[PDB]
Amino acid sequence: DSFVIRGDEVRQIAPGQTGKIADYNYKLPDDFTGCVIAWNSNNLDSKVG
Amino acid sequence: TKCTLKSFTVEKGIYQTSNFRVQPTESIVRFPNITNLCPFGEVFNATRF
Amino acid sequence: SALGKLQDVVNQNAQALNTLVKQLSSNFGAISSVLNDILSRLDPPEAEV
Amino acid sequence: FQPTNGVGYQPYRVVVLSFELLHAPATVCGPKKSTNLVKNKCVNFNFNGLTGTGVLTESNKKFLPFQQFGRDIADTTDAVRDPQTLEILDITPCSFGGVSVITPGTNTSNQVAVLYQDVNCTEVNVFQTRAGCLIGAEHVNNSYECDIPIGAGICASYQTSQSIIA
Amino acid sequence: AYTNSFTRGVYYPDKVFRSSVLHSTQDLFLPFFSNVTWFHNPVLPFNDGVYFASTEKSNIIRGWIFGTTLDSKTQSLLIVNNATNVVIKVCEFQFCNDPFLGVNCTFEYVSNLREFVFKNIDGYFKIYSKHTPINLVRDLPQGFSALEPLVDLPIGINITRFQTLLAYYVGYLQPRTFLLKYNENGTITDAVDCALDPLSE
Ligand SMILES: *[C@@H]1O[C@H](CO)[C@@H](O)[C@H](O)[C@H]1NC(C)=O
Ligand SMILES: *[C@@H]1O[C@H](CO)[C@@H](O)[C@H](O)[C@H]1NC(C)=O
Ligand SMILES: *[C@@H]1O[C@H](CO)[C@@H](O)[C@H](O)[C@H]1NC(C)=O
Ligand SMILES: *[C@@H]1O[C@H](CO)[C@@H](O)[C@H](O)[C@H]1NC(C)=O
Ligand SMILES: *[C@@H]1O[C@H](CO)[C@@H](O)[C@H](O)[C@H]1NC(C)=O
Ligand SMILES: *[C@@H]1O[C@H](CO)[C@@H](O)[C@H](O)[C@H]1NC(C)=O
Ligand SMILES: *[C@@H]1O[C@H](CO)[C@@H](O)[C@H](O)[C@H]1NC(C)=O
Repeated sequence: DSFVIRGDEVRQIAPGQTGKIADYNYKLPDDFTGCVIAWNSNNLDSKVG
Repeated sequence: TKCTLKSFTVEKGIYQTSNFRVQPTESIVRFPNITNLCPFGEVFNATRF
Repeated sequence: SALGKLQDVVNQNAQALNTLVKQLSSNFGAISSVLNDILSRLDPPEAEV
Repeated sequence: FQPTNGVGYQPYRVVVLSFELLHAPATVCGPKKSTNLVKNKCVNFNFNGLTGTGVLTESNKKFLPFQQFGRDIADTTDAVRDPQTLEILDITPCSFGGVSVITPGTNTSNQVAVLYQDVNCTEVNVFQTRAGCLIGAEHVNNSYECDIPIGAGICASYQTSQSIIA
Repeated sequence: AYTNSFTRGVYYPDKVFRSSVLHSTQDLFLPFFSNVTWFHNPVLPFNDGVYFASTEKSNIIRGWIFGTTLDSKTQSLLIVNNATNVVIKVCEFQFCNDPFLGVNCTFEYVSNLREFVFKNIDGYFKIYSKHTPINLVRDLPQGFSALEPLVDLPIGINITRFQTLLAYYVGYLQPRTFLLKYNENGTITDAVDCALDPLSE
């Protein structure tokens, strides 16, 4: 499952987490089995405007 | 009885298999009388600002 | 007191039950002896523990 | 401020509400309204600080003006004071009990009777015994040797066209 | 001066009803047959709660001050019964050296032998009280009586010292275990200090 968030919200991508992203955007199960990988993409997803 | 004893055949006798429990039909919430409203009137409705 | 033995038997059993019931008031290391409070107060990841 | 000003120059009143939470006892909460209460029915209830499940009934006790929650001998909630109405309500936990299945051996037949232990037959060829409510058992007057014990002097068995009798 | 606190200082530890029950509970109580200071407006410590008692024939004692410095440097509880009106305030009052009466506020409320128990636990200031008639001058009466709760201030101000505002008696609570006897009517009729003597143990 691929997507993009802001850094402060990276913590929310984990089982048993709450907040905007966890509650309304992407929710993992409490017994989630697997890996979460996150990396900065400022060079690619940011624009001067 | 067949499943609770883990067999397809049951000998003569009396066995306990489960528990009958009446479920709550609805919910009730009780709190004291609402008093002492915060004086937001004195703020939003002030004659001079 | 002549019938002590019989009475004694009764007494012992009662105490047992009482003790058992009193065990419902012990936290066993949890934060509260009341299951409902733990369910309503903590998030599932720690309420499960 | 002149009344003929455009909106950008007209006066606006502003109120900024800040909500501060310190390590000190909280003193500003929101309404947390309540509802009506019903008696003689199994309810899941939440009084002032306590929660539970049971039937609320008119009580016989005399609580003091400052007492809220009752307590039995074995540290169990027994009665409560309704926060709005100054009436004391006894909390009787909702009826429950084991469901025993009286059966002759499946080898002989597949007909069964059901004993709900320690309940009236209203809350479920019906027999009301001191052991509970028995269903599927034909109550006879003639006495016989006990075969399948039920309790309180009542025993059930499969007898003659054939049926279960207690 | 000093006096014996025979069996006084027992207060309902909660708002829970119990009938014909012997209950064991550990909390801050006045030890039986301990020393209580007897006075005829000195400032006293408030270590872990104070039991206060007064015998009155002309309503001399009027109120109390609680706080830490009581010199307009930090909030301080002021409780005064002006002859018809009970008033409780927690303003940073500037007190006199001897604040006697003529012979930043975060809360404000306005409404023979008298016993009170003041204690401060987890930011809550519990005030229990009890009144009774008496015919005695030179000492406390011997006997048993329980103190009901009257006020539970959510003040949150931590107290270290306090002073009276006008003979009275002051005792200091200790963390002991007690056995309380609740009769059929929910009231405490007797108590046993679980560390007083071998028989009580
Ligand atoms: C609470 O309010 C109801 C009406 O809203 C009233 O009937 C009742 O007497 C009030 N109770 C108290 C203790 O004031
Ligand atoms: C101000 O007064 C109006 C009545 O004209 C009322 O509707 C409103 O609720 C008041 N404001 C506040 C904050 O209570
Ligand atoms: C079942 O009943 C038959 C009679 O039809 C009998 O021969 C057999 O032994 C019985 N088996 C058991 C296990 O009781
Ligand atoms: C069952 O019914 C009898 C009388 O019909 C009544 O006295 C008894 O209280 C009932 N059982 C319960 C649990 O209320
Ligand atoms: C059993 O006898 C009683 C009287 O003692 C009678 O009322 C009842 O109907 C009888 N029942 C049967 C099944 O014979
Ligand atoms: C009270 O003080 C006296 C001396 O001031 C002392 O002898 C006595 O033991 C004290 N009382 C208690 C209960 O310790
Ligand atoms: C308990 O209260 C009842 C009435 O509320 C009263 O009749 C009874 O005398 C009281 N018990 C005692 C021991 O005084």
